[PDB]
Amino acid sequence: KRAALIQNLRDSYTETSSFAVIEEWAAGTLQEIEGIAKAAVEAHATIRNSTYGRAQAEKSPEQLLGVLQRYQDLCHNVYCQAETIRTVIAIRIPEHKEADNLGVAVQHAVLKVIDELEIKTLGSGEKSGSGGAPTPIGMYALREYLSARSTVEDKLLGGGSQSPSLLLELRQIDADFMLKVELATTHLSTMVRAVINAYLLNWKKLIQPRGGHLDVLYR
Amino acid sequence: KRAALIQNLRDSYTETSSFAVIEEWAAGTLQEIEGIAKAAVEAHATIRNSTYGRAQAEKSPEQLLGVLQRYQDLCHNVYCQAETIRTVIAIRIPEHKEADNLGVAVQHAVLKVIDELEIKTLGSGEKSGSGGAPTPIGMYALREYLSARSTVEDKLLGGGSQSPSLLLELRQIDADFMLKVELATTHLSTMVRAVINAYLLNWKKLIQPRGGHLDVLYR
Amino acid sequence: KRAALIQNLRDSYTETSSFAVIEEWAAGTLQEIEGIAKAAVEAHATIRNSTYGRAQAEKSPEQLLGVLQRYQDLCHNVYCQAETIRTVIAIRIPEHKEADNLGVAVQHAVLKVIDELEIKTLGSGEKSGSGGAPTPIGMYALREYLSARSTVEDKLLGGGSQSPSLLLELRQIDADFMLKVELATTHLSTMVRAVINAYLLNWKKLIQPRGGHLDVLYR
Amino acid sequence: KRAALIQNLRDSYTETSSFAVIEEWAAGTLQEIEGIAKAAVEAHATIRNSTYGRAQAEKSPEQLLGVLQRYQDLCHNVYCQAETIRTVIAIRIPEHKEADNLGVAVQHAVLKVIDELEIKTLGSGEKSGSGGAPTPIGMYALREYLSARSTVEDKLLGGGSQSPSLLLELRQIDADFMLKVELATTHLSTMVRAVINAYLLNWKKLIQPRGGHLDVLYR
Amino acid sequence: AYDRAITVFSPDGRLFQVEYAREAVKKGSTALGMKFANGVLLISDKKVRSRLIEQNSIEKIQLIDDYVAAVTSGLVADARVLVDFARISAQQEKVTYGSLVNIENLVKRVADQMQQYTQYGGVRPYGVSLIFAGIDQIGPRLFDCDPAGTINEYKATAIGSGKDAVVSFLEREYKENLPEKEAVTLGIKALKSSLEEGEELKAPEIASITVGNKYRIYDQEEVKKFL
Amino acid sequence: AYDRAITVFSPDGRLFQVEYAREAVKKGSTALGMKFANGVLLISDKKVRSRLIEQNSIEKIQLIDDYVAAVTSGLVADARVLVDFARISAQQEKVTYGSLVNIENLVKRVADQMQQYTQYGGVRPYGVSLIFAGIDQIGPRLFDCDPAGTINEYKATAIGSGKDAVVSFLEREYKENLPEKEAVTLGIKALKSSLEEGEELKAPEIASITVGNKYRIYDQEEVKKFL
Amino acid sequence: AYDRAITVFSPDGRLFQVEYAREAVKKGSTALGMKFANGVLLISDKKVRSRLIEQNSIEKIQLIDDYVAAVTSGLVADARVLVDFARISAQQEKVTYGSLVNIENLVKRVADQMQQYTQYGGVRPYGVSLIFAGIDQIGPRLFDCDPAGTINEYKATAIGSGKDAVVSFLEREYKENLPEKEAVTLGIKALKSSLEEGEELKAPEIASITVGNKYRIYDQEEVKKFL
Amino acid sequence: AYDRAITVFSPDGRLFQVEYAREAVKKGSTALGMKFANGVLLISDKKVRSRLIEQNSIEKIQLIDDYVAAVTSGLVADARVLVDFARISAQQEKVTYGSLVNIENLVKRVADQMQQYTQYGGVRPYGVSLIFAGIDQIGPRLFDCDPAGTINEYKATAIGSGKDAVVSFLEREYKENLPEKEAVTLGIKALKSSLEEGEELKAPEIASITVGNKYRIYDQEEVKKFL
Amino acid sequence: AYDRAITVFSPDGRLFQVEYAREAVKKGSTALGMKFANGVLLISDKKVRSRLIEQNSIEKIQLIDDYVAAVTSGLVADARVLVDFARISAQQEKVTYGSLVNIENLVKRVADQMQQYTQYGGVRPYGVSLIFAGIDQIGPRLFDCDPAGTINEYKATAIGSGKDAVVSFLEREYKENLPEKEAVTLGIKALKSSLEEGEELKAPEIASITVGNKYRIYDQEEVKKFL
Repeated sequence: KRAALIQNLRDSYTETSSFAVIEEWAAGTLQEIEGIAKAAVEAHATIRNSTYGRAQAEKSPEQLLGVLQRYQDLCHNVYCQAETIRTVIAIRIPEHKEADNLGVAVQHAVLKVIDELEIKTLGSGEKSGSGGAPTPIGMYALREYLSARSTVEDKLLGGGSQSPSLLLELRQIDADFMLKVELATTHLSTMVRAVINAYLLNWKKLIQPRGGHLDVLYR
Repeated sequence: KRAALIQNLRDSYTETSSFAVIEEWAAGTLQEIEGIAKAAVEAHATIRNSTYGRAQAEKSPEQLLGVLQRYQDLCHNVYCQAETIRTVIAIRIPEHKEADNLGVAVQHAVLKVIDELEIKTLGSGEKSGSGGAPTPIGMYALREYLSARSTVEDKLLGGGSQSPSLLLELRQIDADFMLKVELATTHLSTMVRAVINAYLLNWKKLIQPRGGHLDVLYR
Repeated sequence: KRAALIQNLRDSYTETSSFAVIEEWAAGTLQEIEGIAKAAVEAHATIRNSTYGRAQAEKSPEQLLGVLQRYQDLCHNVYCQAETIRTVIAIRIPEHKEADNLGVAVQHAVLKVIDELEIKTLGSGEKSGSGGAPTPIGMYALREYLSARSTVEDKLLGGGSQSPSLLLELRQIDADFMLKVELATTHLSTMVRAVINAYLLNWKKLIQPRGGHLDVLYR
Repeated sequence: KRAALIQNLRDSYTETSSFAVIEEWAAGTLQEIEGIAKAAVEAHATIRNSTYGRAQAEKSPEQLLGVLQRYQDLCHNVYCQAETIRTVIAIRIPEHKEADNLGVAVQHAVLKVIDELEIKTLGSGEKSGSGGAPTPIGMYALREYLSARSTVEDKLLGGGSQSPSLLLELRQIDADFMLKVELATTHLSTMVRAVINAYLLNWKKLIQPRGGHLDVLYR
Repeated sequence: AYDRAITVFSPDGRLFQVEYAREAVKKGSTALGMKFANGVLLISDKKVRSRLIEQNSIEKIQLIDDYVAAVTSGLVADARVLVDFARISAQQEKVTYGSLVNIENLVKRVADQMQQYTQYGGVRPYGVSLIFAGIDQIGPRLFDCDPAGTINEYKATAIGSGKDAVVSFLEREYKENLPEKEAVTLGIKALKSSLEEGEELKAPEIASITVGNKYRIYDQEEVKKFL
Repeated sequence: AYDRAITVFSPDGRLFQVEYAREAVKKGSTALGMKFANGVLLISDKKVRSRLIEQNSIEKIQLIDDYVAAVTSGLVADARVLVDFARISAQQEKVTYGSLVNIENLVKRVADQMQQYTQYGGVRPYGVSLIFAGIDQIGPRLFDCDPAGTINEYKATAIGSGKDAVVSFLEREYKENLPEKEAVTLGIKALKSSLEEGEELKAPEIASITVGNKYRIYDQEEVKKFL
Repeated sequence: AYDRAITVFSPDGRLFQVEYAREAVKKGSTALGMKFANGVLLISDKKVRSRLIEQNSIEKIQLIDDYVAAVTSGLVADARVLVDFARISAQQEKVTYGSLVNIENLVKRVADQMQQYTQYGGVRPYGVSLIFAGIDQIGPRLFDCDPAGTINEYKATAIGSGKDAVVSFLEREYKENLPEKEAVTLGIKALKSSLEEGEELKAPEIASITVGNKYRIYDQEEVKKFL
Repeated sequence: AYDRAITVFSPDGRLFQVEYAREAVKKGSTALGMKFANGVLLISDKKVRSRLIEQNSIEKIQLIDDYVAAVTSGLVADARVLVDFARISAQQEKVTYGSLVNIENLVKRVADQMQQYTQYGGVRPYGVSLIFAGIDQIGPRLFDCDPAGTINEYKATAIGSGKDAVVSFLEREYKENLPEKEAVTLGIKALKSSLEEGEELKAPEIASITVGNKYRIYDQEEVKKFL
Repeated sequence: AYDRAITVFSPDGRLFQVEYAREAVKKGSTALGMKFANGVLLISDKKVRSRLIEQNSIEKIQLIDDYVAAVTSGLVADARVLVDFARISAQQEKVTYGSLVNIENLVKRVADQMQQYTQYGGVRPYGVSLIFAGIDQIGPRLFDCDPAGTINEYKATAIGSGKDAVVSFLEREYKENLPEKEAVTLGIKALKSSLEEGEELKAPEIASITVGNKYRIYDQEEVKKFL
């Protein structure tokens, strides 16, 4: 029977499931976020404080990779955690009517935001097309790093190139990227906190698209 | 005769045809989805746990391919299954009038969603243009994998390149991609469940664009 | 004289001309569609079931070409057949007024759809720009196949490349494409059936943009 | 004096000037259109019926060129002929007011269409960006042919390439293009006929943006 | 964007609202009537319904007066309402002149009423169409009053989703002065030919009047005859 | 965005609504009339219809009074309505003064009525145009009342989809004081030349009056003469 | 974009507002009634509520008069209101004629009232549906008045979210003249079969009347019998 | 987005609707008048039309009273209407005081009337402009009443598409007390110079009055003189 | 897009405006009452405010009559207003019958009033909810009138942001005929359990009446007892 199916779904993904995600965000998640922030924020100066030469393009700056990795993973997690909340709301979108949708919109704005979060959680190389705020590196940060770095290594390793800037360009990718890490983390914080706020302020409607005690006016 | 043609169509594609698709989604489909999720979620760590060298670019990591394949196929199936439901509704879009379209919109929203599902079911390489949420790899996942991998193989195989990052870039594609697999599967789950919900909540109108017992007010 | 010219046009392209197209669609057309579906659906597994080596990139998998061809042609036909119905309606768009356009819109929606059909009938390589549902391969399927295949052949034939993925990429294009064939056919079915429905439901208005027995209210 | 200038313009481009264009379209123009259709429709099979080898990439298939040429020219003509009608209406756009523009819009829709015609008359290589129905080859058809063909010739002539698909790709361009010719011609027919219809239905308003016998209500 | 108020003309000079109500009438079941040799008749289709419905209250035909009667087609609500006005107006007419002299001003009163509602905002016209028929100082009478107040005297006409097809017939088969029973069937045929393939014209109600006689409603058995 | 209410002027200072009704009138079949030697006449086109329609109730020409009559063109509903006001107004005028002295204030009453409806919201003007003609203390009379209340006295004019073409004619062919029969045909010609190629001017109704005589409606055979 | 005012017809010729109120009625709990051998009865479902509510004021059944009574279904507000008019109208009727002669014009008064509100802007129709039943100079009576003013006399009918299912039943099971107690249960069954699986028809109120007798409300124990 | 209702001020504090009607007036053919040595005169352009139009009913100049008269410019409908009010108001004024003492309160009554319609919704102002002129207890009089109720007494002014150009002239050529015939031509020149190159001032109507005398309309031949 | 006018039904058949006012009432502080052994009582929460406010004018409880009284919840403006009508209506009732016989028609008058405002445009319903209680020819009485005119007689009920929680209680704890003091506390408990954690039920006002006795307001010290 139908109604049971709907029920069966909403059950496995209850308010307390998504609510939990919100708590984990205000607690643990936020810490790690800033943790990677400080790691890169520092690993950054760790590079700005140095002069590059043929050697630095011979071995991949491990300390950096780790920083990027932690970032990648963090997003990864937040993403899934985000998806959770999505389903919670999505499996609760009432019948499509033209009135009484007062609640509904709540679910909408609450989603539309979720999107931005995960949207900015998921990577994307400078695509060069959208007019909006370019998406922070995100997930694919790790990849794009090596991609751009390898390029400069080839040119410098092999005979090798004599371009002095091509050298400083290497130095830049190392640093520029650690910057991009904190820049995205600083943003995620902002983003998350807002979501947390938004959810915690609408949950009652989020689950209850609309109340119905009709028995008092119709009979 | 006309009316018979219309009838003939709606018959082969009845509610119970699309309804069945919904059941298969709440049951079997969902399992497999998560199944691939765990497969990649693991095959992922299976790679993160390793150091790359000239060898790994000599043979294509079979375990991965399988994971991707299962994904590809899964989408493939869900897609067709999706298409079914489309037709069911599409062959039931009432005459184009300007009033009484109350139902209609239901069919619309119910479709507009279906789209997103299959739209995110079907692959598409980072096109770099759309400002919305980049489409999860999907169908063409398999292809795009080899495409990006082969590239790095050439550069590393042939003399071969000395770029140490170019190496780690290989390592990345292997992992990065297994990630993308779960990332898309986690999403499909969310997506499907919503659809299931949405259909199961509107079917009565989906098939009945609008009721008509006119005989009681006009005569 | 003018009025005669208009008449002369509408005559050669009558309701029964476009109506015929609708019948051929519910009958023959649909069969062939699914026919190519099964052909590729199978030719697909016919490939998934195999391991590639230097040889397969020496000769173009004829069985595939045929499948693609049948697809190409089918679209081609449906397209023209589509165009027919267009004209039928287009040569019947009433004088541009601001009222009484009730019918008109009917013709519009009935066209706007026709578009999608043929639009999805006509090919187009992954352009990477539009945010909507990427257009199914369509007409230019055949071309794009060889184009992508040849590329992989060169790299593998010539010395030749050592990339093991570059090999499996070949394997992929063969299969991936047969997939794309059923994927588009499954869709066309959906699409057509809807059109058929839509036409058969509005034809009376499609030809009669608006009725006029004014003689009863004005005189 | 001003008024004379306006007059002087409208004179050289009268209704009968544009009306003539409409007649030539319903007569001569249409024939040639279909003429090229049959020419390519056939020249098409003329190619599908053949196997390619190093030779066919040594000399440019003249029969094709001619077909393309006739197409190019035809568009060219229809374009200018189109432009005529434009001016006719354009030199008759009344003073910009906010009321009584009832007619005006007529001129607008009548133009907005003209555009599509000529817009689809003028060529444009697969630009890969617009989400609408890709523009039929048109004017620049001839060019784009050689462009794509030469490319395949180089690769095949020079040592030469061993890619077997690269060969069939040549074969494809020859045919694929003859297809594109009829595909565009079949469309132009549709397009024209509509325009003809549309003009012949609104001309009275097209020239008369708005009637004025004010002397009967104001005095 | 004009078809929203009863008082707004379109650029062509049309009153889409008023029309739309002529559309509501077109959703009502067919019904015609025609005068003949001394008197007129009326025929109304009725797709038999719930046997729980007292047949007395489902007759599209109504006796306004003994010598006059009418039939409607459209919104059932507006149907009853108008009917009464007819009956009511009938009386006033009957009392100020001592007898319903001209069946005409009975139809006028009704037309004038219905017309009004198609010229003032804040109101909406009646989605009904009435066919009047009877005997007056002049003789057989037949008028058909539409939503806009338009009245025309016929020798034969009809209202309802059929009308056109029923008039298409009469307009090429009707021949005046037929002896009741003959005119009765002709209309029966005419009526028949308005249905859609497959449909079987069930038992339709019929009533008549003849110079010097009061109306009479053919009972379901005297009707079951022309089947 | 102005053409929505009867009370809103456009930036040019136009009342598009009122105009739109002068447009509804333009959808009605042509009809003219002209005075001559002692009296006036009226001609109205009528594209013969269903033989099921009692010809008595399809005459665009109406006898308001014995010595005065008119013709309309536009919405049939508003047609009948106005006609009555004329007839009615006629009387009141006739009773307060003992006789319909000046045919003018009969047309005034009607003009003033029609005018009103083109100045208040909540209402919509009549989509009709009336041509009055008759004999008063002064003599032959001819006025043409439009939807907005505008009245003008002519020697010859017309209303309907033709008007322009019919006036275009008279405005370069009409010569006063013609002996009835002669004026009759001139108008017939004028009327003729308003149709569209191919159309055959069917039998149009005509009526006249002459100083000291009541009106008279040419019967279809006395009319079939000027064919 | 039409379903916004009580006075705007749609392009099909529908009055979506009026319909929407026939929709408000459909949200009220089922209730039927049927006449039998000398008299009629009424049955109303009532999903027992707060024991803090004086049962006297939750009976969808009301005694308009001793010999007549009705039941509603829809907006509770409009419910009470209409009920009164019935009671009130009853009286006036009763005082101008010395007795409530025809139960009909009691229902007319109410129908005419409800109808009005579906034709003027600035107002909204009643979202109620009333079933009247009783005894008059004629005998057993049963009428059902809908939001639009539509009234029909039955032998058996119903209103409420059930109606259809309850009529579906009676429309293939009801057999007239049953001896009260028998008709009582038949309706009980009919009523039952309108609920949804799982639901247990609780105690529904019932009342009857029989030629020459005043109404009577079955008490919860005489009712607990047909359970 | 303000220019939609007669009662909404713009952010600058303007009433665009009222203005728009001053715009409708500007579409009417020019007409001026000026007082002189004992009396005033009036001149009105008229682009001769259909010879089928009885010249009696196309004179923008009207005799309100024997000693007073006016001219309009704008919507013809509103034209006639206002004219009457003047004529009518004239009388009342004339009967409560025994004689039209001050021509002023005749123009007041008209101004006050026209003004009203520019302050209430549901109405629309008159698209007319009136120039009054005549003789009262005081002497020569000339006022010009605009759509908004604004009245000003002149020695010379005008209305119509010309006005500006005609006043531009008088405002630098007019010299009071001219002997009728002289003032007549001056205005003729002024009027002339308002047309557009190529146009030939056809025969314009003219009327005058002089202390102790009734008005008089120059006949087309006494006018054909100043040509 | 429906929730904008008091007269527009939604596609489900709802009157969102009317509901929204049942929403304004829900913003008012809780208050219940229940009858018992010979009489009823009323309890109202009041979150003590500015000591600058004369306590006499902040009592949600009001003495309509000596033997009847009520309590409101919602818009304070509408609160006072309705209260008066009650008091006023009380009187008229009391003067046409010599005594407030049935406390019911006092509540009717108020219900009918409040109802009206939920059916006409140009008006808005009262955002108030009233609980009446007292003694009449019948005995203890308790009714609760909502914004839409809906009235129901209880044994115990409540209004305000609490209602639900307060009825949830009584609906599973209330037991009739309790001796005043006992019923008093029960309600006190019920009322208590409607607040939110942390909140301390301050001093709520309470009044009662008992067969043969006038009402009485427990003074803040006799109340400070059940704390």
